Amino acid sequence: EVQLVESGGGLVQPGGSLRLSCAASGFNVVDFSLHWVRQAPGKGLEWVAYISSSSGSTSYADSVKGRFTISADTSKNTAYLQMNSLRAEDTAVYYCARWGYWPGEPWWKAFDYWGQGTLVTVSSASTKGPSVFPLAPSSKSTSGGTAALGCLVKDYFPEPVTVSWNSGALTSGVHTFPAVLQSSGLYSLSSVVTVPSSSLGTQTYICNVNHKPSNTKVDKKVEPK
Amino acid sequence: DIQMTQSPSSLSASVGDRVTITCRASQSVSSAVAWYQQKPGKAPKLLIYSASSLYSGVPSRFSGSRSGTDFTLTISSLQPEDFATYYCQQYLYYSLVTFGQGTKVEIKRTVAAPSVFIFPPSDSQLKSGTASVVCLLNNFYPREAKVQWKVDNALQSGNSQESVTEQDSKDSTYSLSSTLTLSKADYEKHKVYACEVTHQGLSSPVTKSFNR
Amino acid sequence: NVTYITMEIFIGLCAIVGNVLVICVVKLNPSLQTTTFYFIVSLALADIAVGVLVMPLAIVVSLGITIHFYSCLFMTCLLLIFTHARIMSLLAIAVDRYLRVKLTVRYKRVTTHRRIWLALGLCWLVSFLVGLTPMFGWNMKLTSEYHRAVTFLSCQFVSVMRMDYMVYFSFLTWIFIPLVVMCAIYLDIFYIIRNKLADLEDNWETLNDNLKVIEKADNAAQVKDALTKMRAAALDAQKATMKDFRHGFDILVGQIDDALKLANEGKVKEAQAAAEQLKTTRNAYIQKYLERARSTLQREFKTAKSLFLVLFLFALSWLPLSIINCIIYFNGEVPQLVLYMGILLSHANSMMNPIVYAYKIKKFKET
Amino acid sequence: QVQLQESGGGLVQPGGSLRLSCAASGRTISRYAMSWFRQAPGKEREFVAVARRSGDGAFYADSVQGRFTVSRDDAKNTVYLQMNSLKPEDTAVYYCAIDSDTFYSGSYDYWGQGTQVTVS
Ligand SMILES: *S(=O)(=O)c1ccc(C(=O)NCCCn2c(=O)n(CCC)c(=O)c3c2nc2cc(OC)ccn23)cc1
Repeated sequence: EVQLVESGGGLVQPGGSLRLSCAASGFNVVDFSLHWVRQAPGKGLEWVAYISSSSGSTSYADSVKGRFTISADTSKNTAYLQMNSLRAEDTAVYYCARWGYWPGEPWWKAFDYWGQGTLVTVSSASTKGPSVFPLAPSSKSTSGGTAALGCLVKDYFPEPVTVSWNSGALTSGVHTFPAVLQSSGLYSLSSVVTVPSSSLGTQTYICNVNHKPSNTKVDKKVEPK
Repeated sequence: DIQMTQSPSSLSASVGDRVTITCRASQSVSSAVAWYQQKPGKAPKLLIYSASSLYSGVPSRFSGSRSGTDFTLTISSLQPEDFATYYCQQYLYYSLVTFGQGTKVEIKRTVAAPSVFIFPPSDSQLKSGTASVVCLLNNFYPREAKVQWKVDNALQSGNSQESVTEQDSKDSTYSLSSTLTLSKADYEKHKVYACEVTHQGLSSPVTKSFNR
Repeated sequence: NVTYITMEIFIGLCAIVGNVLVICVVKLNPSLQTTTFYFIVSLALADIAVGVLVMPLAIVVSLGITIHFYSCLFMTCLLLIFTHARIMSLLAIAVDRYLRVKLTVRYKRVTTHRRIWLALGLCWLVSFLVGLTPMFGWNMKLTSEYHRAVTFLSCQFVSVMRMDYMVYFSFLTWIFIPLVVMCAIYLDIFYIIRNKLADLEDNWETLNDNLKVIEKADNAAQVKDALTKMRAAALDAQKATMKDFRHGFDILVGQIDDALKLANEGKVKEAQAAAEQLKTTRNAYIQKYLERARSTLQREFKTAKSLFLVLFLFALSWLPLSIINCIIYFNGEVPQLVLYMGILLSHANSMMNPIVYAYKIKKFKET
Repeated sequence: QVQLQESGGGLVQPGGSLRLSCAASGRTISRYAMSWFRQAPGKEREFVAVARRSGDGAFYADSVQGRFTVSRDDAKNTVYLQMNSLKPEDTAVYYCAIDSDTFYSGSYDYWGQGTQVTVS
């Protein structure tokens, strides 16, 4: 089966360096030109680089010109994207895609097979444990209808975090919001749940938040105020 | 250098609808225009190449057309698996690859007004040194809603971050969370904090507020 | 009375001799043996038939020789089957031409020789059914009470032919709608060809202008977009189709890609030197294939304009008579002299066909 | 400065079909969205339907979905509302509102005087 596998994408400092390895399996890199396309989180696709290992021809986008160097190994069947002087807007998911040579239908099928992508995170902040605060229901809120409550996970730098309510037993009405990147370089995540107001004072609500990079397990109980 | 201005950036449709996405090229790129489908969290998949030719394995409901510098992707009988983001790429040369801005295709349904909730900062956060007020917009459709943070009838803009969930599997609706982050010295200076929410399904804006 | 007789003897003789000459010219000349010229033979045969039966009918009606009602109906309906055969054959020519311009390769393989005989049989079948419809109980015996028992009367057009049929069924459904469709088809052909003559000129002009932009250039920024306009032009001009035509464009696009690689490296002089190798491919291939394609479309445009003059002279011949017949059904009066010219002009179309072939097609006057 | 011209209304039978139109004065609604609202007696103002700019889409409420149809001939600067399948609980005054921004956030500050639509 023809496939592309990316590797080498991880967490780097601004001004740092990174190397991504696009391992081709079902084809040969001298028969197909290999390209790098990145997708910023919340944004569209952007073409980055280009290697033609049959002819040695390289080209780069003007945002990555002079700072990104591309190469390919015919024996290892792998194309390398070496990153130098990374900055904040280079944080993206980098996809490796192949494209055939002129002439014929291999050229007209542009980026027919893509790699699964690898995530490059360029950010100056360091690994921080999450700070958890409860979003308390108001006592003078809507009575007789749905009452909303949540937990605000406010300051954590590595993005993957799992928030569960009552250890996964409560999953009706739970809205875990996407993490937004603050000006401090840390992520904030709100996780809310809407419950009936009659069950507000009879059922406890535990925000079980787990941050596996920092090995943090916080059991926050949310009370009415 | 070659711009691909994709005309629809938000497109709402249901199952069985006929949709049309228009991509305009800045100059002539001949037939070299491709169309891609990207589900969230996954790699893009080629659907149309050469602006008319269907890629192998793609269902026959996808189709392409070219009218000069205008390129059109059409789905005649839309399915639940067709709800993704759609990009147009011109591929006139290896180094001249530019993608479109992307057309999100979301599920159409009936307009629901948001259920606005406002959350005061807890005492556990207030001893930490910062105060963040969170407004929740629950179960609203469509996506376009505006949250204004009026603090003592003053529009506190430039310091509120909004996060919108993806469209829900059960009732096909959105949720929004607007967080107004302040220092404790700035938080104690004012008394009345309000969250004014305007939506297309609301006649008057809902102003959920609290006092210290 | 004798004016009409000798004018229709003239029309008849010219039409018969001319169209059998046209049949001979088509048969002898092996190059005029396509499907379009087969429908031209169909039109010629119908034209011969029109002449063969205008010759008796004119004097017979003029002398008022009493023939049977059904016999006069047979004569008039026969004249209508040949007339509508002419219209249907012209529609066949128009459809053939439209398919030829629209489908450059598909039309040829799809339309087999047996399929063209099937189409011709369907054509004359439709003509037979349409023209003989008055004989199938749509005559004067249908509704008119006085005209339902008449037998062995003087053969006149008012006495035997339902003018109601002529205005509504004959003209509107079968004369008017096919001429509207045919005129739309011909205008569509005149639009498609002039678009194909423009873009082939536009793809050639950008392949000539950007060759001269490169030869006066200083930096690779104004060279890189110059080949981008060529590469869009050479890809567009490749889709204008045996395999040698598209093989020369693969060299031309590949030589553009050989000089885009040099222009991306900042080499402004190696890209211009590699762009001078485009002119070797341009003179060896693009001179030969574009001028063959330009002359083929110009021959196709001139053939369509020649066939359009057949439609225009058909529309100049039977639309006047139709307007005269319109007044008749609407209970208006038509002068005798006005009417007589109308019938002559309707039969003048029989004589106009061969002469148009001689003046437009150059293979007819030589044979 | 903008007055919403209100047309249509009157008594209609159950199962009827009434056609409502709202015209703007002074400015053109081609680049905006037009929203329809109802006022039930004893209840608050309720969202009926919104017609987005060009062919973006027409969004309807839950109670009127599949029954109503909002459309706009923006050259004539008037939004139409094809009201079909009338129930006796739809005895409400119908208004119009101009969405004052491009991004469809729902800024309704140019309101209409209302058309009384009553059903037996
Ligand atoms: S005259 O008395 O010198 C005189 C009378 C009749 C004729 C003559 O040739 N009559 C035969 C019929 C001619 N005719 C047509 O051929 N067509 C075309 C049919 C496809 C018509 O449409 C005719 C027609 N005669 C008439 C008459 C009238 O109204 C009176 C309408 C249409 N129409 C020659 C000399």
